[PDB]
Amino acid sequence: KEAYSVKGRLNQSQREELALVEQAYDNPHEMLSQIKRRLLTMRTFKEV
Amino acid sequence: PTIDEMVQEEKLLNKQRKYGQNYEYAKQIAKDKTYSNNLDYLDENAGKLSNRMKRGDVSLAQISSGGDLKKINHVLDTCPLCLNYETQPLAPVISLSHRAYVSLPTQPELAKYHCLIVPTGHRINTLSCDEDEWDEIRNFMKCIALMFDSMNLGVIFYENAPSPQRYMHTAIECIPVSKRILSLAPAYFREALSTSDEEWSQHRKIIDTLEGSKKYGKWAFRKMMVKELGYFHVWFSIDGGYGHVVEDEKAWGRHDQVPRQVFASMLNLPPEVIRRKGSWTGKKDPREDMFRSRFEKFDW
Amino acid sequence: AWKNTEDEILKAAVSKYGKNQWARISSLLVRKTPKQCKARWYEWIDPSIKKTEWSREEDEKLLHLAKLLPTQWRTIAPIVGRTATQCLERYQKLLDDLEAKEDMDEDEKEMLSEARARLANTQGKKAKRKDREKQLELTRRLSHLQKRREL
Amino acid sequence: STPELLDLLVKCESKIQTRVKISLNSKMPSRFPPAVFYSPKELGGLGMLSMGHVLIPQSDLRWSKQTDTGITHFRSGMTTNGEHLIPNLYRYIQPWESEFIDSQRVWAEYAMKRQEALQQNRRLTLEDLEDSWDRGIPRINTLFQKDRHTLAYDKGWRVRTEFKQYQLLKNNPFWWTSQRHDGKLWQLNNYRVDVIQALGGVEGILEHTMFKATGFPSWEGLFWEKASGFKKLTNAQRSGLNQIPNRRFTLWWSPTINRANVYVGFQVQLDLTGIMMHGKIPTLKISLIQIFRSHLWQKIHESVVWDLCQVLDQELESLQIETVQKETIHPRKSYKMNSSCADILLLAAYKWNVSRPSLLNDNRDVLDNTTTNKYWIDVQLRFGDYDSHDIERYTRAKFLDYSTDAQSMYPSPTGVLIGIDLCYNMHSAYGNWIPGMKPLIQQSMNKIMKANPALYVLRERIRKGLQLYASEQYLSSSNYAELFSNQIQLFVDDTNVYRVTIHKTFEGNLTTKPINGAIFIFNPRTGQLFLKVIHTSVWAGQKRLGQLAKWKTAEEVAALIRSLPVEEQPRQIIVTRKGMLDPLEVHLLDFPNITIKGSELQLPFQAIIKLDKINDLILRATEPQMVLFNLYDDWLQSVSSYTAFSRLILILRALNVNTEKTKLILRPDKSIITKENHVWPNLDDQQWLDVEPKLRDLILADYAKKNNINVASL
RNA sequence: GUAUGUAU
RNA sequence: UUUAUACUAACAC
Ligand SMILES: [Zn+2]
Repeated sequence: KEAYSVKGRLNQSQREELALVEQAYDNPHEMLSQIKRRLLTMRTFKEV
Repeated sequence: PTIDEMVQEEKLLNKQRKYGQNYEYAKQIAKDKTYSNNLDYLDENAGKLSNRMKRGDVSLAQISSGGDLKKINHVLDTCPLCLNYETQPLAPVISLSHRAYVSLPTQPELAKYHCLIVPTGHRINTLSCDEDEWDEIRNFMKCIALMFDSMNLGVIFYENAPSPQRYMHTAIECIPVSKRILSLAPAYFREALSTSDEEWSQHRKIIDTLEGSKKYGKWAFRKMMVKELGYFHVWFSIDGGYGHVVEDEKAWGRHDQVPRQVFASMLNLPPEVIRRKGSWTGKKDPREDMFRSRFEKFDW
Repeated sequence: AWKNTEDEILKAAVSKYGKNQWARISSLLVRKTPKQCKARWYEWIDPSIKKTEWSREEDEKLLHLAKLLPTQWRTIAPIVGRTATQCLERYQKLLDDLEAKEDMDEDEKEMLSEARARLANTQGKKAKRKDREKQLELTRRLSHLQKRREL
Repeated sequence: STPELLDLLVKCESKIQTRVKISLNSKMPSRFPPAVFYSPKELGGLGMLSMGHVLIPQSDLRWSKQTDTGITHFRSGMTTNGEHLIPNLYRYIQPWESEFIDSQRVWAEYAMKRQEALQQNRRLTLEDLEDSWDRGIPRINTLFQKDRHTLAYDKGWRVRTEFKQYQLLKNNPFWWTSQRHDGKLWQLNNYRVDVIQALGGVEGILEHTMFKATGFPSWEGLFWEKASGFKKLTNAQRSGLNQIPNRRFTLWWSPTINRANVYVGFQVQLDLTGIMMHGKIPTLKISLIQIFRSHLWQKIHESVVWDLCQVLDQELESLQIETVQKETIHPRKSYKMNSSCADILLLAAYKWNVSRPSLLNDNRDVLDNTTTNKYWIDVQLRFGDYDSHDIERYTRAKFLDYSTDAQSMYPSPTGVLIGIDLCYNMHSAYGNWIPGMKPLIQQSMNKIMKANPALYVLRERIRKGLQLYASEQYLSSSNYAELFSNQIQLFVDDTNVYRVTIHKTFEGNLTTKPINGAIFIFNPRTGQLFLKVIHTSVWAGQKRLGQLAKWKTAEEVAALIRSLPVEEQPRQIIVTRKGMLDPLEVHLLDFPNITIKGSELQLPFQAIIKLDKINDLILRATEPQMVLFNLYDDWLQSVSSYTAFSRLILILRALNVNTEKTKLILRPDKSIITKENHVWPNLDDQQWLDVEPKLRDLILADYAKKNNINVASL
């Protein structure tokens, strides 16, 4: 959250993140479930 | 032209807060198309950038409604409370004053006997309320307090209106807290309010109505604080209180939290209760019924 | 999601512009973003990828590098040759399991017509405004010459 | 402790000023006023806190104040005070060693109290900790930090924030710490205070500004507003649009910025005005033009001269004036400077021995120093710098100039001139004075200054620029004697108009319905009423009806004044509540002479509906009716007005008093029968003095019941 | 709806 | 009378 509260303008990827951020706040156990799954399985990640 | 005619033009603007000499200046730049932002150019134009006040009109029809028609009506049509003949609120409601009422809050819930006072009219800032309407809120405050005095508790209430541009109702919420934890709260908030917002603000963090009430107990808040812009306010007893006006609301909290995070700490709850989500809907009897029977003994 | 309609414009897009540009393409795809539009290209759509078939004898050396590196999956891909590290991870996830056991229709049609306009014309603002000046001048004469015959 | 750092901290503080400095003007200020930068935000400042030392020059602390008894000058530097430098930052920061030593002391001191609390078996109190708030490197306030239960599980944070600089490209000065675990490690509170006093107090600062030009009562309770600022603008527009708020800042410090000592520039007069721009300062040139945006300068000159003619025609008999004639005004005379022909010429019937010119407001003035038989009046409007707001010295020069000058064609060599500043809203005159004139022009100008429409327009237009809002004289004991004058007045009481009875639904959800209410307009002379009864139907099928009803009342108050003839129309309308001024001034702008007041009184217009015939008839009333009542029966035959007003005000209070058992004392009073064509009973002079105390005793009972406190001083 | 050109 | 597109836009929030 820290990153984007300061900035007056927001960008596509930021817009995208804040939704996922706000969605997590609402229901944690569902987001927890997804985090654990992301660790176990995934080994290849998007372009940084 | 003409001075007696010109006085009339000035008072009309005074009511319309959205349009003044800043909008004619900002309009002229968008309209100018060719605009280099220098000091050489801004002088070479000079007169061309200020010139306007021809298209401005409307007179009474503009002011009577205020804050646009499409925007406020859309708010009013959806507004989940507002008590009229036509519309019945979504909140269950307990006791109705002439221009106010008590009702139960959303489902997350902060405490077992957590309530909220709500004015009937679309008031926003509780400073915009009539002095006639405010007197009913005071009788509610004392009876609610005396209800929790028999329980050995005491209460802290507050209201949070960081943005009146959104044009929302203001719900002054009652939070039952024990007296030893109550005595600490003066610290907690005083830290949270000074910390929360950036500290280059003009208004100065913290404005005590607790000291002002010794000077004028009937109205310290109403005298000191200002209605027009933002703001936030807590109080202890009938007419005590700590007060902070909010700027950079994006920093503050759009969903209500700066206060709720302080109660989430002071009272100490899980981190899932911190955020308030849900709805009023209707006909939620089993929780709101236990409050009504208890409240009726102390309630006028 | 990524349906067929998407990919067949994307293939036409890259032929148009070049694989360097990506936000020009993600405009014409509407709901896709130049990261996805590019990303999904290097995984799948392009010719260089080898989608079909997996030849056993060439494949027993692909699970061999996993013994060497362990994770490190993007350095494995240019060696193994099949690329699309996703599948290079999923293929070793096949063999390690076996060893142990023993409006929407309408909106798609809109973007498919908008894309046919983009590909078709390259003239730009100056071409369109310069030809209108010819068209006005030519049309102006035809009225002006009729005035001469009238007089 | 180093020199190398402290010769950046100077040069870099200057680099930042020089940014601002440039964005107002290109020619670069020789000096600049330091209030503008260092004055706190709440007085229109940037707030920027310095290292190094800024010699505040002495000439930039003088300031003036004007009562009706004179114009007091002040000097903050003349007095024996500490050398006037802006306070340093360092002197308000506990140097580490101290902090480190105190911290372990303090946290031991906490360990003492906290363990001795558990030895007592009684929890720790706020009273003890207020001793040590802003101390400890984990400051004890961090213990009362909200997120204390959740931050307990946060860990390894200090490293995170060091690394975060690789995560995102936002250079973060507070990296070494955090505010949530270490708390505020710095407190500036007492820096702000001591800066103000170095700048000359709130007055010393405010002088530099355009606070006076707005003419608000006092700084006490004033206000600032925050604006943002859609169409596709591109680059060069969005730059100009981000620098909208910036434009105001120039306005609010214009008086100290636009002067010869700040810009050694070419002083060109701005066109169609008497002002002078010294630099170019285009952000200021625009926003002054936007204020004087019709021909406002000429109109202020004429509006003053026109409202001197209307005072001098009424009082000509006392001065023994032969003829009062206003001269023909040249179109550009208003804003010329090197020449000024007189606007009002006068004559004398007898003779008039005057006196070497003196000043108006000042107390002791001499009356025998010269001899004349004639005078004139010439008003001079003048937009002041901070370097020159003394009108006394200004006018003084103008007389001594224009009096002995041969080129100026005044009739006599004996006359008067009135100086007026619009930036500080001041006035004076160094002219030939006489017994009668001195107290006249004293009173008349002090009225004109507060009265004129031209100067009221100016003051609103400035506030439009500044966006500086706030939170006629209010009703005191002296205003009771004034309201019973020959002038007709009204007391508009829009308490009544919206009320709801209680309806219970069959289910039934609680609901409200509205009962007709009276627009109560009470006369202070005739003692009559102009009640308007409003039907439920108007209320029906409406949204936001609380605010609607307040507009609906003011519409029909103005419609009632129209129906009333020009003879019987009021002079001063008074309202109970302060909120009523906004809707009411929109309808009463067509009748501009009426002065609309706000009050501080708790006027008893709550007890009016408690009369039984008012409940019965209005409940029955099935249409809107313009009804006329009398609240004095035919008392005028026996009882006088003034006393009867204090009586019925006492009696109206008295129906909120023992609630409904003061009226129940009037019911067994049968011998005193109420008249059939009238309202009140027929109480005699003894029975008035028996009614007074009964109600006054019970009134102060309800003040004892509601407001706790019983009887206090008178 | 001008910056900038075409026609009388 | 309904639907779409552009021009009206030198509009408004
Ligand atoms: Zn509402």
